[PDB]
Amino acid sequence: HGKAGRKLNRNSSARVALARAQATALLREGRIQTTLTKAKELRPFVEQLITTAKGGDLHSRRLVAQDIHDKDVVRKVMDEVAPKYAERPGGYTRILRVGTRRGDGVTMALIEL
Amino acid sequence: QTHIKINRGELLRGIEQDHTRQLPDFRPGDTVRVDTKVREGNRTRSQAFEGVVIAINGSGSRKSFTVRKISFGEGVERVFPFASPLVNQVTIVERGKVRRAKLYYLRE
Amino acid sequence: MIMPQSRLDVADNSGAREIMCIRVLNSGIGGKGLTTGGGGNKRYAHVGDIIVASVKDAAPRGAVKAGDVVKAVVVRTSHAIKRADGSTIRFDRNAAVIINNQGEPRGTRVFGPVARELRDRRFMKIVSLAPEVL
Amino acid sequence: MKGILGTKIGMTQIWKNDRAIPVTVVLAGPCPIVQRKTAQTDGYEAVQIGYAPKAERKVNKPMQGHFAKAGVAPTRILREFRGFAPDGDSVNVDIFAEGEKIDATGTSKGKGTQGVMKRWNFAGGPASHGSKKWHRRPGSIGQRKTPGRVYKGKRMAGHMGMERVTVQNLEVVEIRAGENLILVKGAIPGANGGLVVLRSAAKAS
Amino acid sequence: HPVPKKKTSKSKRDMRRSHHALTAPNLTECPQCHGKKLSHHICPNCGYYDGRQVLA
RNA sequence: GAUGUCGGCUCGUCGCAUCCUGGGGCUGAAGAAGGUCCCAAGGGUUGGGCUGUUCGCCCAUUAAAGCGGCACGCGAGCUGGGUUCAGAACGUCGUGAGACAGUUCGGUCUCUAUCCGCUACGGGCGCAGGAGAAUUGAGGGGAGUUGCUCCUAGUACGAGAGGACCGGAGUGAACGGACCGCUGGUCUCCCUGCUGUCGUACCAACGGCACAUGCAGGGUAGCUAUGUCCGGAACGGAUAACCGCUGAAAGCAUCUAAGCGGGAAGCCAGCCCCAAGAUGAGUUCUCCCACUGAGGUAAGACUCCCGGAAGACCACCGGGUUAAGAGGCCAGGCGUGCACGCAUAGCAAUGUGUUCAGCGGACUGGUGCUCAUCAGUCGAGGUCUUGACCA
RNA sequence: AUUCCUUGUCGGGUAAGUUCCGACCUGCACGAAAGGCGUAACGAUCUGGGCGCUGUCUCAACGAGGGACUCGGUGAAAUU
RNA sequence: AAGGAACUUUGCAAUCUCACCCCGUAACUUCGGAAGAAGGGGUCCCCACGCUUCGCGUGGGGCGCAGUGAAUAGGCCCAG
Ligand SMILES: CC[C@H]1OC(=O)[C@H](C)[C@@H](O[C@H]2C[C@@](C)(OC)[C@@H](O)[C@H](C)O2)[C@H](C)[C@@H](O[C@@H]2O[C@H](C)C[C@H](N(C)C)[C@H]2O)[C@](C)(O)C[C@@H](C)C(=O)[C@H](C)[C@@H](O)[C@]1(C)O
Ligand SMILES: [Mg+2]
Ligand SMILES: [Mg+2]
Ligand SMILES: [Mg+2]
Ligand SMILES: [Mg+2]
Ligand SMILES: [Mg+2]
Ligand SMILES: [Mg+2]
Ligand SMILES: [Mg+2]
Ligand SMILES: [Mg+2]
Ligand SMILES: [Mg+2]
Ligand SMILES: [Mg+2]
Ligand SMILES: [Mg+2]
Ligand SMILES: [Mg+2]
Ligand SMILES: [Mg+2]
Ligand SMILES: [Mg+2]
Ligand SMILES: [Mg+2]
Ligand SMILES: [Mg+2]
Ligand SMILES: [Mg+2]
Ligand SMILES: [Mg+2]
Ligand SMILES: [Mg+2]
Ligand SMILES: [Mg+2]
Ligand SMILES: [Mg+2]
Ligand SMILES: [Mg+2]
Ligand SMILES: [Mg+2]
Repeated sequence: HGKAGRKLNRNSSARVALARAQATALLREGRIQTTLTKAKELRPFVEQLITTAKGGDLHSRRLVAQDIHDKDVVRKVMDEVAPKYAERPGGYTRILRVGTRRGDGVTMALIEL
Repeated sequence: QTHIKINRGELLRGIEQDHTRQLPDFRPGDTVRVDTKVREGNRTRSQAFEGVVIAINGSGSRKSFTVRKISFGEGVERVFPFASPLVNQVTIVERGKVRRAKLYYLRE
Repeated sequence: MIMPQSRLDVADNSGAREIMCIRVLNSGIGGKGLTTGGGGNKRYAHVGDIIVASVKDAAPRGAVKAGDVVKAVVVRTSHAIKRADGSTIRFDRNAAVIINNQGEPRGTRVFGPVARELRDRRFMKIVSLAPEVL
Repeated sequence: MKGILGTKIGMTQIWKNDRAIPVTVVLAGPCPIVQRKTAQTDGYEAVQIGYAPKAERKVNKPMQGHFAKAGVAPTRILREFRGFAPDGDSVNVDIFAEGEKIDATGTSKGKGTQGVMKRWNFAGGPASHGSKKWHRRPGSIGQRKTPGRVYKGKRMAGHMGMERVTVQNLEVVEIRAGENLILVKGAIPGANGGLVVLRSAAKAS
Repeated sequence: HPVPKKKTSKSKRDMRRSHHALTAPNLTECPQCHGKKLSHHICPNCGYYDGRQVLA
């Protein structure tokens, strides 16, 4: 009876480099649209990452620097984005479903900051 | 699958404690286990186990620990429930400097 | 947990170094002799269990030479052994005492620690030859 | 005859005297009596008890009526016991005593659609020598021309577990009433949060 | 190996296809741009889901 | 114009001329252990050496290591060792080509199941209103095995040596069900350690690649045996061979001819699970009500969304703002085992402090920060005949 | 690699060895360039044994990935 | 896990083994070989001294479970 916390779609290394890239982009743009499930995956991974960032010490920043590879992206999350959520009990990301797609028939959605 | 609002943490822990017992704090290092033993018949023979502690596993009534001795040329391991009524106290021989919470390499 | 084909050590001076198992049995010591084991399966030899075994490598000069087919009692299992307070014992090497059909050992003394369960199982003289009963 | 409903909470390590006993913690919470089944307006002897409290808003108009009849409360769950003739409502206080054997029944943790390996035991075949059948892959399902068919009630893959299962003669170790808690030597079936029924020993010595 | 024995008849075959009947979307008109949208998503027309979202 | 053939492996199931276990009669049956015959097919019937072998021989066991059937059951289930293709060799027969009662090494086992049959699981309709929930069981399946020891009792018996029935206690084996507290497995990125090289400018710190985890060391939840817990029964009824009561035909005798009582692991019932499509469609509790000229609607569902110890999909369970459902966040657990930076110590490698540190998948509660918004779809008015009871 | 009788008889190893090694001789039907008997080395050869090590196995378990399942797109086949 | 060939026609398959340096290495032999027989030990980092070139040896010290730290990488033997 398969029971666990994690979902994967591709392999073990992929789901990382991808969740890293999608986190990176949502923090870069502020909203992106992707397939609904991929968004559902992205939500809590990036959320925890917003919380590493707030707290503001060099340690925090170097923790962020592992998943987020663009120095500009991290500086934004750290200095701009992190602090901005302050009295926020945690968890700004929300999920909006847009609608189905042409080629693969997949329903897609926006995840926004 | 029965929906009651209840905390299993405090429920379970409810009787853990009465069956839970606190030991001298040892991460590493050697230890004398003084263990009271009735399997000799009426007789209760205190036995000594003086080992290196190789394992810390568990918590709650289930918390246990493991020592390893060599008695008479051949290796032995033993696993004591921190509260085992078959046990009187444990004391530290010395304090070890160890790098990981396991120490299984000691078998080789 | 011993099976046929499974080499055990010898806890005695009976003159046999390594023996290989042949048959686990149900080991009835009590009454007059040993009794006859209930069941022809019983797949594993625990501690305090009798096995039958071929004597595989033995030292020169002994009451027991190589090829001797003989009953033995199981002294040390690597496979863990749990007690009723809950502690567990396990030794690094597997090992045993070669005996006779009345249960008494064939060697003049016993080597290294033996499982306390052996005294549970009423093997007295073996418990008496024991450097340590753990 | 006797019985009550409760939820499985966990298994734990415990000592009574000097022996270490695995228990399973159940909570049999007070169990209201919603209907009594009698030979007259019902026709067989039973009783009906509720267990898991319900938000009054979420209850049906009809079921609200049912609970109204006896005037108890909302409950997520209703169960019938047999030859049971209680008075008031039902807690294990005075119901079970320490040391009674009990029949403790639950619903197995469902295992999905499993092999015959999990399901039926069986064997499967050599991962070693030339085999294209490993793992489950049973051999024949039958003989050849007589009856060319396969036996009704054969054993093959399927939804495994999720079984209603009663476990016979479990020993009641400790009882804390008013904490509505009960300890039972050994395993009760089904996962935690699970609904279980503790009842009198069916047959024993 | 294992092929089918005869052709299947038109009758039994369409009997098989008994179940492939399509479920048409259960729609609802959007409270904002007054065009029919789909439950728990955005109205593709205005972009409004509780106030306003996508730009169309 | 093809019914694949030895042996094995996998899965069984059936007969009884019964290997064990159960009940009996007789005995050249003292007891113990037997020999034979009758009843009995519930269950059980071990692991190895040689051989392609079934068979058979031997090792160590055992309650016992039963015999056959099912196309010498089973290749659209597996093997392909044995024989019946092509190569090659030996003995051998043939002038030869070649050959065989031989032996020897080698030698392709075919993609995607239509129907029936089978294990699972939904959809529709039926069950004289529309619904929510609790149920009787008609019937049906699972299960069913056994040693050992103790008491009885050193008793009955027996010159002795020995040594019980019956009844009553324990304790296992193997098998099955559940379970993960314990013992352990494994937990593909939860923690750490390591090498080469590439990168984030460099240092320091990190990331990739070295699996589809680069390697190693641990390892929570889940899952899991070898691990743990429970089981096989007691009782009752009707029987088998069998043992008897009463008693004639036949003044005697007679278990039978009227009749009546004992008697098995077997039969029924008892135990666990399924079960009203038990179209002979059952029972109990509650809810909405007596619209409209097929349609609005009540009670009540469904769609949808969020999730689950539920699951291929469907189905099932829970939550969906009169909200703690899930995520996040907080606190704790638990894993890992002492972070970064800095300071200090040393020529340095490293060491020490700060630091039971840092980090964090699945655990246990808490919190209205996020998404469960909004809405739509569907769903009763109760056929008839007789009989009873009331106006 | 010829052996029918055949699991020939003794022994070696094995707890037990119809195979294997050794010895015998009754060679069903070895034998001297269709070579006889030997030989170090060699061999993806064949046969027996041991050590080491292992999921080959008792007896299976967990983990990964790629199919198998579900939705959207394209959409065959042997057979009948 | 415990066991280790009990699997099987057969260890088929899959482990173990693995580089380079040092030491060491049998019957038999056509004196070439057998041989990489078999075994045993070293392997990383820093510091001083020396050296015949990348480097190497010596001494001392440090870290880890482990230092051909990841990839490339012989299991072996006895009889026929
Ligand atoms: C790869 C796929 C091929 O199949 C095989 O290789 C299998 C492995 C052959 O058996 C091979 C291997 C083997 C062992 O048979 C399984 C062997 O006995 C035969 C002679 O050759 C098959 C099946 C043979 O059939 C069998 O032929 C026997 C003469 C009669 C038998 N019949 C009783 C039912 C029948 O099934 C046979 C003749 O090749 C089939 C004919 C139709 C073919 O030519 C077809 C095109 C095949 O080549 C094939 C489907 O492409
Ligand atoms: Mg699960
Ligand atoms: Mg899951
Ligand atoms: Mg990779
Ligand atoms: Mg552990
Ligand atoms: Mg297997
Ligand atoms: Mg067939
Ligand atoms: Mg037929
Ligand atoms: Mg059936
Ligand atoms: Mg056949
Ligand atoms: Mg079909
Ligand atoms: Mg079991
Ligand atoms: Mg646990
Ligand atoms: Mg650097
Ligand atoms: Mg790659
Ligand atoms: Mg690992
Ligand atoms: Mg300095
Ligand atoms: Mg992380
Ligand atoms: Mg011989
Ligand atoms: Mg060549
Ligand atoms: Mg091991
Ligand atoms: Mg074998
Ligand atoms: Mg075999
Ligand atoms: Mg191989």
